[PDB]
Amino acid sequence: QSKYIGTGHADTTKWEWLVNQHRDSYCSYMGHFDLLNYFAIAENESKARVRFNLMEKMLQPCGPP
Amino acid sequence: DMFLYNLTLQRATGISFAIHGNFSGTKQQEIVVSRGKILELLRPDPNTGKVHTLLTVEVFGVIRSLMAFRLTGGTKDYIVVGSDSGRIVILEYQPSKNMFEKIHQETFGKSGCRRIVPGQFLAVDPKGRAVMISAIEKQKLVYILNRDAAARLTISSPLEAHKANTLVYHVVGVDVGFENPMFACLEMDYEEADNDPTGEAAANTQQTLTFYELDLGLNHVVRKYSEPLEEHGNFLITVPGGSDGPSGVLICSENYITYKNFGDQPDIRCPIPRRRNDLDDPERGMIFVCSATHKTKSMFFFLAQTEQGDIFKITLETDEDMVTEIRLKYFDTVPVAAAMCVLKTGFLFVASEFGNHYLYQIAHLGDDDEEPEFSSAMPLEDTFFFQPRPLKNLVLVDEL
Amino acid sequence: NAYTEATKAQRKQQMAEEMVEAAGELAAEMAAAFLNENLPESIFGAPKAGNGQWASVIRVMNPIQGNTLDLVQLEQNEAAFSVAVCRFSNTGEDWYVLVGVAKDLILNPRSVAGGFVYTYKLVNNGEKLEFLHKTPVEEVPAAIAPFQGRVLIGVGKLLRVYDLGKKKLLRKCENKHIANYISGIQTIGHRVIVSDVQESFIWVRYKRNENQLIIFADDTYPRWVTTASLLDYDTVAGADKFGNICVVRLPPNTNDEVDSQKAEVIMNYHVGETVLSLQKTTLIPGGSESLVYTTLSGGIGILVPFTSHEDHDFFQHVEMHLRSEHPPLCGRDHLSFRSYYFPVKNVIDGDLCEQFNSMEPNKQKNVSEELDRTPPEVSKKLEDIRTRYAFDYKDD
Amino acid sequence: NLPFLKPDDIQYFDKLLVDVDESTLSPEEQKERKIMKLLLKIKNGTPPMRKAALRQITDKAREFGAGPLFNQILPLLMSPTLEDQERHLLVKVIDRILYKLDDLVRPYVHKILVVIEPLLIDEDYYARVEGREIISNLAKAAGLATMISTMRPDIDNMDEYVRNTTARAFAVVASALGIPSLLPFLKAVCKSKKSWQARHTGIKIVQQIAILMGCAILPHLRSLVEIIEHGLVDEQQKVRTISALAIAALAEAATPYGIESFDSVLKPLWKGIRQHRGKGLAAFLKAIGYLIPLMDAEYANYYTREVMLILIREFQSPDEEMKKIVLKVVKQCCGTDGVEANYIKTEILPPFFKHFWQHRMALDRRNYRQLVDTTVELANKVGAAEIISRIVDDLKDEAEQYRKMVMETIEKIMGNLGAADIDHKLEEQLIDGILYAFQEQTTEDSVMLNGFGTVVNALGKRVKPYLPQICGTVLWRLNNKSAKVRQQAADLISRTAVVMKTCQEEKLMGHLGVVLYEYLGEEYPEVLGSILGALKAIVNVIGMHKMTPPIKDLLPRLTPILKNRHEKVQENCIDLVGRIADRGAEYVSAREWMRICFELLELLKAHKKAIRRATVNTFGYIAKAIGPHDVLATLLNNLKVQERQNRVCTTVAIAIVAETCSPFTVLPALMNEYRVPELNVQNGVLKSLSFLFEYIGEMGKDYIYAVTPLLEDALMDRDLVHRQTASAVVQHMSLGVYGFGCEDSLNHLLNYVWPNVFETSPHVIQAVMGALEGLRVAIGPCRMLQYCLQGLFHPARKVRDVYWKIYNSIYIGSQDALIAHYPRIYNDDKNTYIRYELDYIL
Amino acid sequence: PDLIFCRKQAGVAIGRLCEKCDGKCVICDSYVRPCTLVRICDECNYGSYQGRCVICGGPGVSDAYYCKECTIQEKDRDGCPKIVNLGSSKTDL
Ligand SMILES: CC[C@H](O)[C@@H](C)[C@H]1O[C@@H]1C[C@H](C)/C=C/C=C(\C)[C@H]1OC(=O)C[C@H](O)CC[C@@](C)(O)[C@@H](OC(C)=O)/C=C/[C@@H]1C
Ligand SMILES: [Zn+2]
Ligand SMILES: [Zn+2]
Ligand SMILES: [Zn+2]
Repeated sequence: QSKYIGTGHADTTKWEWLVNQHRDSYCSYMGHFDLLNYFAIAENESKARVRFNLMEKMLQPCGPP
Repeated sequence: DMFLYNLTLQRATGISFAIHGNFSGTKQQEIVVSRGKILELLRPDPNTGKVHTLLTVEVFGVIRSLMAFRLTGGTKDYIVVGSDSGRIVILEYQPSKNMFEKIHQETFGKSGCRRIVPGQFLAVDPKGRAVMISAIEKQKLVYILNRDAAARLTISSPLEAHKANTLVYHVVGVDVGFENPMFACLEMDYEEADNDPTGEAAANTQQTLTFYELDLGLNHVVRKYSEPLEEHGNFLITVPGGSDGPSGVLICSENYITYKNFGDQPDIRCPIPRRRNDLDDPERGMIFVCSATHKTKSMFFFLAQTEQGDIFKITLETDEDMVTEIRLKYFDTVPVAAAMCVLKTGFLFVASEFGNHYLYQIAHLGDDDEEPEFSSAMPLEDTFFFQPRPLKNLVLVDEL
Repeated sequence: NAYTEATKAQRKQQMAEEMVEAAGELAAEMAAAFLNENLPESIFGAPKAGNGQWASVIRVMNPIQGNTLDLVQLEQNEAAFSVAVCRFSNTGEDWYVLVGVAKDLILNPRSVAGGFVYTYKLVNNGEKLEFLHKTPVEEVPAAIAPFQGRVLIGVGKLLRVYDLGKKKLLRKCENKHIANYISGIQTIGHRVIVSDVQESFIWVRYKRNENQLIIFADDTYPRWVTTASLLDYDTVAGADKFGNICVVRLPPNTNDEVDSQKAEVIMNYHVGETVLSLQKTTLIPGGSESLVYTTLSGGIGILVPFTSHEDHDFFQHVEMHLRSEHPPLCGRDHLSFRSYYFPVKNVIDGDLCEQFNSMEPNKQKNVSEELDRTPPEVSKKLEDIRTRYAFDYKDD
Repeated sequence: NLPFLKPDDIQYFDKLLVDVDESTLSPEEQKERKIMKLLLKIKNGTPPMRKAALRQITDKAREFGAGPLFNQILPLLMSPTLEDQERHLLVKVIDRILYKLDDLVRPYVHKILVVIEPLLIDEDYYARVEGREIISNLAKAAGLATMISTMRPDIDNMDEYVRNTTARAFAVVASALGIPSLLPFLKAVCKSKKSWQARHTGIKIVQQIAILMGCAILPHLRSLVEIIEHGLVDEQQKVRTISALAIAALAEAATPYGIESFDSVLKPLWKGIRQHRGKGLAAFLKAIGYLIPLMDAEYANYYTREVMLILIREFQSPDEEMKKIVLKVVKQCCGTDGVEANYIKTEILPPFFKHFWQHRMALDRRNYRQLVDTTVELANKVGAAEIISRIVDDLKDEAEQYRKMVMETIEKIMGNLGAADIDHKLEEQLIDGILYAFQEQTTEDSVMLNGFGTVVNALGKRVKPYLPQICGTVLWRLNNKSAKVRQQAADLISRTAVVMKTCQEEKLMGHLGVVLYEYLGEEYPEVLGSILGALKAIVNVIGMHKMTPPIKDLLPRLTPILKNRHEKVQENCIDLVGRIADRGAEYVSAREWMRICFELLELLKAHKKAIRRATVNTFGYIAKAIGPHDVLATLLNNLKVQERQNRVCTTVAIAIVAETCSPFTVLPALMNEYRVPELNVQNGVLKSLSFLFEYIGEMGKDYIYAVTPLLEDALMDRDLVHRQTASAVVQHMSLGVYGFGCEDSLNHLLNYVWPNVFETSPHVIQAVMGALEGLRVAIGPCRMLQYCLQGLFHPARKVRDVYWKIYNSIYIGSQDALIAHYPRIYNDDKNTYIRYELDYIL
Repeated sequence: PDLIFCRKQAGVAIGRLCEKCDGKCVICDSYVRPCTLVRICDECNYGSYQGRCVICGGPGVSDAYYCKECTIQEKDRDGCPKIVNLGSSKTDL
């Protein structure tokens, strides 16, 4: 379980948990087509640019610890 | 009690992926498109100029990547599909039965559009000897493709190419002339960014164009090359190599395009031309949304569309075995497409990211006219400017 | 990320003025060609700018032809998200058009400066909009519904009962115990169903004596709702941002006086494409009611109720058989796919069932004989659903 | 510490048995002790020691140098007492040390090859794989010019052995560095004027490149062919022969693509066909045989017609290699789409069956296989009857082996094409030669059995006129007393019963039925098994009333055979009892069925899986015929007596009855057994419930509310095992009812499984975790995350361990589904914790 | 003793089962509903271990199958399930 990214333990901070679920969420946006469609419709941006911003968000989705 | 029964009346019309090739095994070129949950095979007629839907099949999954390949000496293109399953599938269309025959299906991970389970990215060796399926982060797998004596395609065991704490913007197979297969990809390591309470490690952390090599003789994959890029890029383009043109990749980036073949090849960049008097906010950048590629025994070129729908014809001048300059030229303007396919007999398929789809006929290659042709060697510092004009290189032949 | 026609005009004019500033005198000619030509935005794209900019327009259009009857160009940074046409109990039979608008909406990070609610007179039997008043409000109102001679408006997490005034819309009631944000609201003759953006549906009753909105039920699961429709006085069918569809039902013996009722879910089903419209309607004259839905990928589907338990067991066994004899093409597990976020509850995948006609003849013979039938019988029984609820044009 | 040493390991690890301080006595290059331990830790040791010493010897690979490494490794790889797995480990460590030492291995390259190259010809296929592997890794470590300069002097060596192994080694390095890297070496050596042995060795390098590379040649095929094509006109016969053989190898590896690359080779070959004899002509003909399938239709007609004369001439060659080569070539030509069947029927078949179908060809096994397979492949194109007719009359030969050959040939032919091609005369000839060839058998040739059953089943209803004669011969054969021919005849009956039913000869199957019934007292177990198989084969197609041994008499005769120790007799007997149970239904006492049932119960624990399946199925049939009430009481009584040791079979029986008959019948009783105060029977009914729900799977969707209170009081702590197996019941119910709308009941049991989340005994806590995963898939990850959110940030650490563990189980499974269930957590000052995208509203 | 799963990347090698363990699931030892075919890694299926039983390491007579319960829980999607002993070397039985 330690080798599986996203797994947690007792000494897991809240920042680690929410950066894990943030990256998971962004990857799911990349995956499910109609989700990326809804997002690309909300903010008037093409699918490519929305995926690009979602990839730039992967470095630090929330902020430094 | 209330039990229900679902039925579809009008299947999904938007297109998420589109590839072209000889899927019927004949001289005819067909287009396989993914509408998300439905895989569809279309055949544009070079006579009437209409697109007919040959086949439509519900896959009951989330299609995340779609690629076609061909073995050496082959006459028929297969279909590799990266799905939300933990499995990779290679399919073959059968004209006599009008159905996709699942040739291979290999399992490796768990289901769902996961973060570290491959399926999101799919890049194949341009000679058909290996395929690489990869996730958004960490895990990357490569299968070796080889036919048996009965000419039936056979798959190998997966070779691991994992790299912890690494994000993949895009993967693209590099055209090497029957050398060891090369998979170039954009990576970004966040291990430093995750351990810096100041946030300075987040900045200055630039993506790295990395070349993965499949040692066919040693049967393993090694991170052969890796160099950081100047600015973040969104996707890559396979530059035809071997006998046809020089090997390498075209990295598309915000306001720039960079041919960066590895070895003694110097990085060649060209700024993205902007329309004359953009009513847009100048603070906003500009990227390409998709790219088509046409390869001829004589020449080759590319078609790269911007966020505004500007299709440019990108040509590369070459000397000896090295590239000299990147020559862009304003081709035309179509709606923002999610995929483009340049077919023989002069036809361009434009699957718009939203709304109706289009099929044009190529009347002129884009040259022989008096429009400005931009080069990477042209000095400026300021970008190039051009005038958006009505359709003069294409003619609308069909609209879906 | 849009300019309105006026703002676009000012930035084009201003850009001409900046353009003349260069010493050069062909600037006036370049400005002749530039100002004269407004490129078609349908093909050459629409000029986009600003992270906080918007563009909203109200339109009165006749559905018979393609003509637009009235056009209302709103301000620059105003963004309409709700609209309704209804009468008011305090006024006569005059039709009014309420439009919920937002001021300086910035998303990612979410921050709103204000909101408005336009009121229009809709005179000339629905052919022109006459400005009445523009009632401001603090948060964006993304929900407007006619309710008992008045209008329910959902501003932020606050569901308010509104009445019409000659100067502004008077706030007659308010409820602020709603969790996150109001995306939509639909009301039966007595009750109020509100769609929380993240916390599923909530069931509210309006006490007429005190103008009090008492929350008397909610859901046990969180649901990112996109749209819904009231199937009856107790059940609601709702869509999902993640492409799911559900039917949630109140306990049978309930009254709106009690509190904290847990609404049980009687249907879960992952469609696989994000649904944005559910509607209970009859597709053809003489047929039965079906639950037609649309999707974000340009698809039209239907949900169809069973008439007897025998058919339920039949189509269910068909589903089980085809799940093994005709597995999904891309290695996915069908039962897991339809159970993407919630396990399937009382839905049979007819798209999988109709693939019975695509299997090999030996598999059709095996699956049919396992049901003590023949392949043509199975095919006809599958066509019966479309004959009853959809389109069948066979004429004997 | 040191692991165990074997007697043959003393020769290689002797200097570790004496303890000396390494620093005190540390002569430079006497640190071998170090590597010794590592090597001794890899060959003999546990996986952790092997990986640890592996990484240790790879990190210090540069520091140790290639000298000590190979000087100490090669003797181990040379030891005759070396196991195959140990050799595999030595191969892996050889690779992992070769990767570090890039250039250092060059001066030792030769010293490696003289130890490794023999492995390329070892009988062990895996040893050859390992040799090729380490030669490849050596070719990547050192340079291409290093391997070339190391192996070049052995090219023109006078011994054929070193030339052969050298050519194979060059093929291996060609696979390691790619064909283009070694193209110029072959282009130079294949035209060397120094000696013919050099060009012969290089051409052998081309051939072995073909065999080894296989289909990966196609891009470089014209390069290799253009490099090698000159060897067909050299004055040396050996280089012409090996050149043609390498052309044939390239054609075989390129199949079916790549006809263009052999263009410049088509005319020479053909020309040589007219001016070469001996084994060089054999090599040329072999190349033609592997080249013709690669061609198009018209050119296959032209070329095949252009070589068929010399081929027919060589049909009668005294050499054996020539006969086998030209036979393979005939198969290859007549497999091509361009060679029409009329041409083969006119110019090929008469000399083929004249010269190749002799009695001397049926004696050699290789000639046997080649001729039979080639003949069937002929039948696949020229027609069935056209081949069968030419060899039917030979079914009446005095030599039994010839009858075996023609019988097998006709068997495979009719098995492939069928009987529609056969006229009446060839039909009666078939039945004649098959009857005669089957009557005079010296042994029990299974080929005659497969031929008989295959031709009978192929003719189908066309065999009706012959069934009296056939059944007479089968009866006479059945009473021959050579036990194996009784077995064989019973097998034939079992294979032709279905065709006997479709021929309106039910009474004949009646005579066979009573004759087989009068043989159940057989002592030889295999023969008895074949008898029971034939009986089962007749019962399945015949009506229950037309059985000449009536079931009223037949079944009680089968009841004692269930005690037979042989597995075949058990399987066939049980299967027959089950056919009578499902179809015959009645005709036996309910007490008699019962007696059978409890005879069969122990056979649920049988060692062979087939017997278990048969026992389960027949137990289901007899449980359907009898009814659950009477049998279930005796099983419930058997759960208490002989407990723990032999109750598992009774549990399986209870689940079986609960499946064939609705569990509405047996579940209430099972409830009644739970009430009694004795505790071990409580575990009995709990275990039986777990296996019951796991077995019935989906049928439990309508039987959960009934077992809810039992799992309530049982699941609430009475006994630790009670909660264990009760959680197991929850898991099996959850997995079996998954996807059938039972979220209320399972969600209710969750509130009682959850109190047991905190427990220390491993078995019960793993049962609880399994129940939580089953409830995760059947209820949904949303509810599980809801229950799991409280203790994820609980102040206590002992709670955070368990709740984080559960959250890991729910995260690994359905990670993409959790995106829709993560609660909103508002951002603080330093970070942004809100997913704004999901808050978008259109 | 101390037995553990291989958990490496499974390949194209089909797992086998001996006559004693012909109907068991490799993970949970359940005999009910053998569902999905078992794949094993290349190292666990090599040389002397080719065709050997996945459970006990004896001579394999049939193919190994994950039970249906494991397939539902995606327990087939983990690593290679060949049981290895962390004490016995590669020569040991
Ligand atoms: C308490 C639970 C434990 O697992 C327990 C039973 C084990 O300690 C015993 C030990 C003995 C030696 C194990 C006995 C196992 C059986 C009788 C299973 O038969 C087979 O595998 C045979 C075949 O492969 C499938 C036959 C089937 C289709 O009829 C199959 O039907 C279904 C629906 O699954 C029956 C399976 C039953 C349980
Ligand atoms: Zn075993
Ligand atoms: Zn393994
Ligand atoms: Zn299992």
